[PDB]
Amino acid sequence: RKTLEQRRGEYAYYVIKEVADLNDKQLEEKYASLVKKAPVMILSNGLLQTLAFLLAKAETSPEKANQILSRVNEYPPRFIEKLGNDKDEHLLLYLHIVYWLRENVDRNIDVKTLLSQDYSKVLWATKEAIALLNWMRRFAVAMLKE
Repeated sequence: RKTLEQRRGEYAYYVIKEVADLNDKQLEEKYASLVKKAPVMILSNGLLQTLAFLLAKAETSPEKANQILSRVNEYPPRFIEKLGNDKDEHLLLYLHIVYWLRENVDRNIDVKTLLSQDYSKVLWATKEAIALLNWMRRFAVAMLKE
């Protein structure tokens, strides 16, 4: 696990395992369904709109999301425990995607920065997101249910 691909797989494995380990059937079914659509959502609508949509659906701001991410300091990263009693599957996915992008593409990436960044950085961030979500989708089919 040293190449980008291997690290994408390992990370996808752990975030999906966390959902499985929560033992919350509702959060698991909704999340599994959403992550399976994510890659197609980005391909057809783009990254910015998909991430904006996740925050909109979660009634959350990129500021609040970054505050949560700032607390994710260990590996494997623990996201679910960072949320409140209400585990929003849209915010969760948002966190999964942005954390990975900030870690492997640009630490400043988020819905608002993506409005100004050059075309090459957006393309890059978009291709990474797709590669990430493909793995996450594969693992959800392998580990989650609906």
